[PDB]
Amino acid sequence: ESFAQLFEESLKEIETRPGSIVRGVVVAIDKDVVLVDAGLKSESAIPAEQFKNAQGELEIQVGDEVDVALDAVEDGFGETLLSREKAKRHEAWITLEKAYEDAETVTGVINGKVKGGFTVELNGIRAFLPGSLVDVRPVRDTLHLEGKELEFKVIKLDQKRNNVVVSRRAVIESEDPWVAIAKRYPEGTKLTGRVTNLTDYGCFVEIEEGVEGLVHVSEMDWTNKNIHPSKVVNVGDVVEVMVLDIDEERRRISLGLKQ
Amino acid sequence: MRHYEIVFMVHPDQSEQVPGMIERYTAAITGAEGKIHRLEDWGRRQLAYPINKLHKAHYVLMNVEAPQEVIDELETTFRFNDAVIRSMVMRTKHAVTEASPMVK
Amino acid sequence: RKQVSDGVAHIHASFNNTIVTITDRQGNALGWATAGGSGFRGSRKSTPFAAQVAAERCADAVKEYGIKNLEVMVKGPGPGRESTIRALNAAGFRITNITDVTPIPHNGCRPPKKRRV
Amino acid sequence: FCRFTAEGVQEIDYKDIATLKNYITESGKIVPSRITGTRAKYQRQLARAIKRARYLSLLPYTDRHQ
Amino acid sequence: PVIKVRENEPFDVALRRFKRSCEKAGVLAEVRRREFYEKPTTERKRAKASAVKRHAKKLARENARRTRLY
Amino acid sequence: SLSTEATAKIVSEFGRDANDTGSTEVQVALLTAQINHLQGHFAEHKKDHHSRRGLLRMVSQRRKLLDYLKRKDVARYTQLIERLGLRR
RNA sequence: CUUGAGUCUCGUAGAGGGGGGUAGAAUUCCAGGUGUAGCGGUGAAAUGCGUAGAGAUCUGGAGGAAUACCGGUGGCGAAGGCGGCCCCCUGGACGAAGACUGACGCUCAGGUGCGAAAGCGUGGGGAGCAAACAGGAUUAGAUACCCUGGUAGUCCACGCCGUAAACGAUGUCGACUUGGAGGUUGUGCCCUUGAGGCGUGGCUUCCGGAGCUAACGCGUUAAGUCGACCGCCUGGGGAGUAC
Repeated sequence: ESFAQLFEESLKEIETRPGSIVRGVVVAIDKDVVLVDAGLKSESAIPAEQFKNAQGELEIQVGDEVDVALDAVEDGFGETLLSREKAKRHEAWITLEKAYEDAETVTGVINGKVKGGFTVELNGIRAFLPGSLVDVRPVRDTLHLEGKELEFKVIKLDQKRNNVVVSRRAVIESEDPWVAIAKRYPEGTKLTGRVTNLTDYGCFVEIEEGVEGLVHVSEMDWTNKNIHPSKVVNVGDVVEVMVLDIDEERRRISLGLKQ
Repeated sequence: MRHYEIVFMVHPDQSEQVPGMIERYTAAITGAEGKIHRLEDWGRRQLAYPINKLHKAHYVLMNVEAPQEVIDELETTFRFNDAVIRSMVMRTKHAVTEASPMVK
Repeated sequence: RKQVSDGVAHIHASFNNTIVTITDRQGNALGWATAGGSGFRGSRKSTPFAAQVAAERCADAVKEYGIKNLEVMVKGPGPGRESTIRALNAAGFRITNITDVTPIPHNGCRPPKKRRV
Repeated sequence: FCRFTAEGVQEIDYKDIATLKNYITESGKIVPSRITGTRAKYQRQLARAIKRARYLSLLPYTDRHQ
Repeated sequence: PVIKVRENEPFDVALRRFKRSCEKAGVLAEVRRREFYEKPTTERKRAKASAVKRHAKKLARENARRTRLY
Repeated sequence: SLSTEATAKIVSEFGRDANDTGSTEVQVALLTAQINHLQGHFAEHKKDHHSRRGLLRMVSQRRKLLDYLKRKDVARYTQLIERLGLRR
């Protein structure tokens, strides 16, 4: 009756758009496709690679619940964007938690700087930070035992584009993209960027707060022309890339991957 | 009457003459009960390209609510005056009293 | 002749023939060479190789001036564009600036009519 | 992803040279609305501003000219 | 496309950079375009035709894609 | 176009209520004034054809209005044409 | 009487029109410097320009014409058409609310006006381009295509001409009939918590349903379902010609 109308606004009230409410129960597993049902119009074709943790093998059997993401509806048939990004929000929440007590503590282990800041990895994910953040002083973890255990003390974060440089060792110590496009500029600043869509000439890795990068086909590997970028890297994956070129005018930052 | 916005560029050797010129311009405006809402000596400035062989010039901004006859007169004066290299009298909807972004 | 350390190389690259002209920084030409002059005619002189050899010839010609530094100004569309500069480099000048100086009108004169072939 | 919609500007200013400089080429040319992602209404205004600037020698018409 | 060779920069790299700059400019293309007079009508026709082609590529092909090849 | 103040003045004079504005007579007056204004312009600018089209249209409209007035109420029309000095 | 039609208020976007200024790039020519044998052109050549110093290159000057980028199945205009920037004069469109007028409307034979390009007249101008013309090729020939030159003309003023595949090959005005993806330009609300969310108007591009259609296709911008008015067709040629 209005039973159904009320039930509709009820079901509106008991779901939201992003990957927030851990609701999809894994109702069939087959390599290489997981699939859930979070109270959406259809079931997700999940990769297996959004769900294996830190050494390669699966972690969740039938009935298990992770939220995914949304705001994109129907490409022909199907429903979602991946739950792994979901996870990013959780990471953001832990990073935010720092603010409360002015100190987020986990483990951060940063061996080296792709682009001037040691890389820190938290749980499954690994992030890149600006060069200062790795060390509190001028200590430098190059003399430290390799891939050492500390935590991360945050030095610097870019707040829009996601780059976070964190503080290893020293426990005792405690319009918008395009005007100032000189931060990752200078010749070869390495970046960690998720690829988006590979347009048979390109790969379109673009992460640093509303920009566009290409890594088109010529570098990508150490073979030139026979490569076909879909075979050689991925879809949706955070990779090794650096700038090699910026035009701040005809917004074409032309990144590379052969480095 | 009509809110104009004027920017004229003086030859850099006549930079010491500029204030007098400005005063004169103001006076004329005042004469016909015309208001002058902002007035900004930008000073000596490097040109993006060398107009009439010279590389710097002295820019003056000036916003005026005046009758069009006086504007015309001003334009005429500018054209004949050899100190002022370029001018650009340019209509505007409102008074726009707040300062320019290059002054700030 | 007065020796000069730094100068310009003007590379006039047409569809039919490349012309390389080495000059001082002020404008006064020191030497020049062409693909047509280098012993290439018609099909041959409208090629990168021809351009390169012209460039080489030009370089040879301005040996007595003792030019070390060189800025290149590349004009027009042609094969003799990249090749010529490479040749120049090989010949052994420190290439300082590489400028493009193609005359692009801002819609000015009417071009000649389109060929019917 | 237009800047002027977000800022919410009433009119683009030719005097605001820095802003203009983001939308102009290394060669001096005005950058397309595909690349910048500027809104159409604003784009025209921006272009006009640039033109004005060029007249006032605030921006250059081109890189080569002198 | 004005360029200056950086300190301890290779020649080849510089050349490449220059080429890239040129490409960006679209100077060669421009030159090609202005070689001969294009009648206004012709210009119009090309533009519209090109647009049409683009549209065809975008939508029809997308529709095709939905269905598998084998 | 006709300046706001002028328009207002016109309305006040011819319009009975002064808030009315849409009275036939008032409308006619407005048209007439505009036409008069444009005469000066068109003496100067004889090749301004596009602009003249608008003027022509306005004239036509005025004529129509006059015609309408005539059938409805003759005396009023007569008065109007005395005021404005319209030959017909 | 107020639903059609119009008037008033405030805004909005616009290559809409007319007039007058100005800017920068590029071509051409002139004067001079540097410099030395080629340049130019093509499928390949030659005519042509060059040692009387060309081409290249730099400096200065003259003058005309057009406005790169922006720039878009973008915008404006009744159509023709309209594109750097600035000012003056000026026409239309749309939206927001109200207020007013009170059928004042629609269509239109004759009539009147506007009407690309070429063309004509008189007077200016003349850089580039280029009918005609000349030479060089090509060819069996080449009164063409290609090359080198090149005059009317293109440009401005004021007149005339009154036609174009002047095309959406689709008269104008009004009403009604499933949808989707855009673009552009308003405007109301909403925590603009952000580039957004939900509407509501105008103009516009593409796809497609019913229906229609000889089919192709059209499809809320109809070529569907209807009404009002006008224009026009009656086998091909002869002929849009003769008188």
